[PDB]
Amino acid sequence: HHMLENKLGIINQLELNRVEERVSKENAKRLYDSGDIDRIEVGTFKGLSYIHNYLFEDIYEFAGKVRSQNISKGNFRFAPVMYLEIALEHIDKMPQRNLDEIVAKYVEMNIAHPFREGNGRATRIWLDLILKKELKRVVDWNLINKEDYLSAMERSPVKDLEIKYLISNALTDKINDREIFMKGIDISYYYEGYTEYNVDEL
Amino acid sequence: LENKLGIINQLELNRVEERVSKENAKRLYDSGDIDRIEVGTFKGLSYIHNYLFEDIYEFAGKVRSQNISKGNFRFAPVMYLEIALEHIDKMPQRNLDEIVAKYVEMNIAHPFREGNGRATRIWLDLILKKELKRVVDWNLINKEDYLSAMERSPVKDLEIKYLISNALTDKINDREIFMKGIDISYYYEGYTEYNVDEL
Amino acid sequence: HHMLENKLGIINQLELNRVEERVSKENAKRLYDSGDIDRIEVGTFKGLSYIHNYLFEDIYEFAGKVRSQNISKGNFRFAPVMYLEIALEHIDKMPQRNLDEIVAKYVEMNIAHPFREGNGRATRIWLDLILKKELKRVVDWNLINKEDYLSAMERSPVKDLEIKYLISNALTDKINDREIFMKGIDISYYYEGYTEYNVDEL
Amino acid sequence: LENKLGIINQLELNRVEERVSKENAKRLYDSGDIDRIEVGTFKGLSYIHNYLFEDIYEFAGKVRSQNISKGNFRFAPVMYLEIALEHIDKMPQRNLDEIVAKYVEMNIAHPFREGNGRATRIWLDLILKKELKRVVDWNLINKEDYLSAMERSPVKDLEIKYLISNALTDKINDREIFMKGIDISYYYEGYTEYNVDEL
Repeated sequence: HHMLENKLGIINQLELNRVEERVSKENAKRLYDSGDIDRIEVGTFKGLSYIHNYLFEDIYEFAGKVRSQNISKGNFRFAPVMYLEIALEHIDKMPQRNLDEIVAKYVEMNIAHPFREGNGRATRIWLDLILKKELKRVVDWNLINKEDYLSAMERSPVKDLEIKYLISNALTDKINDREIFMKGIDISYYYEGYTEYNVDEL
Repeated sequence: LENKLGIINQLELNRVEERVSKENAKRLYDSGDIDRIEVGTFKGLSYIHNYLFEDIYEFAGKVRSQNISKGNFRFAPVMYLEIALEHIDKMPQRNLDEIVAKYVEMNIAHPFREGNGRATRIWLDLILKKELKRVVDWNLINKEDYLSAMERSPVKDLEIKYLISNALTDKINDREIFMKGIDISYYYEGYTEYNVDEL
Repeated sequence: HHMLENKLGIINQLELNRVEERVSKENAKRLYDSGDIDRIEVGTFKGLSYIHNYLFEDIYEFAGKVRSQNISKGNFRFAPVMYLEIALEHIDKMPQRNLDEIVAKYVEMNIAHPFREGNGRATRIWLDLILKKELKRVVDWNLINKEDYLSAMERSPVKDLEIKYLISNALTDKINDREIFMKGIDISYYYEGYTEYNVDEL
Repeated sequence: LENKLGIINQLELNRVEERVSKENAKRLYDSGDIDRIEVGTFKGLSYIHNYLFEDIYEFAGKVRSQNISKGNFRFAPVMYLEIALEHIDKMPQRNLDEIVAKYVEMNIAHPFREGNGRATRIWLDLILKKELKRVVDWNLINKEDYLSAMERSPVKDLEIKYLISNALTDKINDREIFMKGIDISYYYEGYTEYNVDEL
C-alpha cells in the first residue's frame, strides 16, 4: 500500500518515512493555504476520506478508501474490515454538540481506524474541524505531550477521561490562525514518528 | 444503573439484583421454560436475560446502546454490536472446541447493558447439553481460574477450553447441579448473599 | 494460606468466601468500635501490617506478614517477593503532604501488594487513615462505583489521573463518623466480591 | 523534560536531542571509546547513556527517581529499580537466548529518565559482539516488527529472539553497519531528522 515502494522502489524504512513526511506535509500545507480545509463536510467519513486522500493520494494506495485488511497496533485492535462500513455509518450519525459528544465520536473513529495507514494524522484534522464548527475551538496540539496523548488514546476505549482532559485543556479560539495549524501538523506528525521537516518550509 | 425499583446505592442494587434475578432463575428452571429456549442464538440469550432481569431493569433482553468495558478490555463497540451478534449466530457448535469459541465470541460481544456473564453461562450450558449432552459442573471451576481464563480468552482460548472441558458432566437433568451452578456463577460476578434454591 | 480450609475443612469457594466475610467484617467492626483504628502508625508498612493482622488473624495464615510467593491479578503483576522488603522500606519514606503525594503512595503500595490476600481491603483502611491524618478527610467509598474504581486502580500504574479523580471527588470531612466507616467497609468488601453481610449487624 | 539547553517545545527538544546525541554516538564509535566499556552491566549502560546525553540532560547516566511508562506498561518501579539492576547485572550472557532475556529484563528496567531504548540497543550489540562475535544489522528489522516484539517481550520473548537472531551479522567492526544502526535505532523511537554519519 506504499505507492513509493511500488513504483519508485524506495524500500528503506527510514527513507520511505522521510519521503512520506516530505510529500504529505506539502499536501497538508496546500490543504490549509488553499482554504480547502474549510470547504469539506465536517464530522463524516466523507470528510475524513477527503482529508485522507488530500494528504496521501500520491503516497498510499487507494487513499481516502476503506481498508481491506484487519489492522491492530499491539494490544490495540481496530474494527474488523467485516464491520467497518456499518460502523462508519454508525459514526456518521453520532452527535457532536458539546465536548463530551465530540470526544466520544473521535474515540469511536479512532477505534474504527478506517484506513490502512494515516489514520492518526487525518483523524486529528477531522477532529479539529469538528471542534471548530461546533465549539469554535481547535486544539493547540503543541501543549499536549506526545506520550500523554498516545497513552490517553490507548486508554480512551475503556475510559476517555484522559484524552478528554488533554483535549479540553489544550483548546484555543484561534481557529484560523496559520501558526496553530502548521505547528499542529508538525506536532501531529511527530506523534507518529516523523520529525524531519517543518510544514511551513514546504 | 437506572432500575425500575428506584435503588440508588450500588451495593443495595447488587443485593436486590441478586435476590430478584436468582429467584427468576429458579423459576426459569422449575417451570421448564429453560427447556423451551432456542439454543445458541442471541434470540435465546436475550430470552434468558429478559427472563432474569425484566423485573429490575428496563434494558432487559435488549441490545445495549452504550459501550461498556471491564478493566482494560472494551466489549464489542456499539458501532457494530448488532451485526457482530448476527455473525455469532452463524457460528457452528458441533464440538466442545467450536462451542467454547462461540462462547468466547459472545462474551466479547457482551450484548446487554448488565448481566452478561451470568445469562451467557446459562446460554452456554444450553448449547453444551443440546450438542454434547454435557453441562458444566461450575463448582469444579475456581473463580480465579475462570476469570483469568476469560480475560485471556480473546487472545488465546485454550485455557477456558481446558477448564470447561474438565468440568463437564453428563448429569444434564440434575437440579442440584443447576442451582449450585447459579450460585457459583453469581459468585464469579460478586453476588454472594443468597442461595438460589432457598428463594 | 486459608486457615479455615486448613483446620475447619471448609473447602467450597462460595462458603469460604462467606465465612471470611463474616469473621473478618466482625474484626473490622471491632477495629473501629474499640478505637483501635486510631492508635496505629499511619502511612507505614507497620501500620498496614497491624491492620491486616487485625482483620485476618484467624483467616489468613501469617496475617500481617509479607508474602513468600509472587502474585498477580491477570495482566496486573505485583512486586516480586525478591524486592518486596526493599520496596516497602521505600514506600515508608514516601511523603504524604497533599492529595497528589498520598495518591502516589497509595498506588505504589497497591503495586507492592505485600500480602498473599486481603491487600485491597487493608490498604483502603491504610489509605483512609493517611488522608485523615494529613488532610483531615476520608473517602466516602459509596460514591465511588465499583467498576470505575477497579478500572482506575488497574490504570493507576501507567497514569493515576483516574484514581485521583475518584478519590478527590469522594472526600468528606466526616473523619470519625461511624456510618461512613461501616458503609465503607461494606463497599470495600463489595469491591472484592463479598456482599453477604452488613458490618453494622455484626 | 528539564534540559540544560532550556528547550521548552517538545518537538524542538526531540530534534535537539537527536542532533547532540547522535553526534556523541559518532564520537563514541570513532574515538574507540565504545571498545573500552564494561560489557553487560548497568555500569557500561550508564557509561553509554551519559556519553550520549550528558550535553543535553542533567539526568544522564543516572538511575531515574521518577516512575515512567509507555502506553499500558509501567517500567520497573522506583521502589526497586536499583536492586533490580543489581540482579540484571548477574544475569548470564553465554548464548543468544540468555543475552536476549537479559536485554528484555534491562528494557523492563528502563533505568534512565529518557533515552533507554537507544542506549540499551548499543549496550546489547556490545554484549552480542563480546560473546557471539555477532551484532544486529538493525536495518533488517522493521520498526513495527521490533516494537511489536518488544511490547510482547515481558510475557513471551520468543519473537524478539526471532527478529534479533535473524538480523545477526558477523561484521562486528563495520562502521557502516554501526552508523546505519544508529539511524534505524533512533527511527524506532521517532527521531528521523538527521543521518549520524553526516554530523
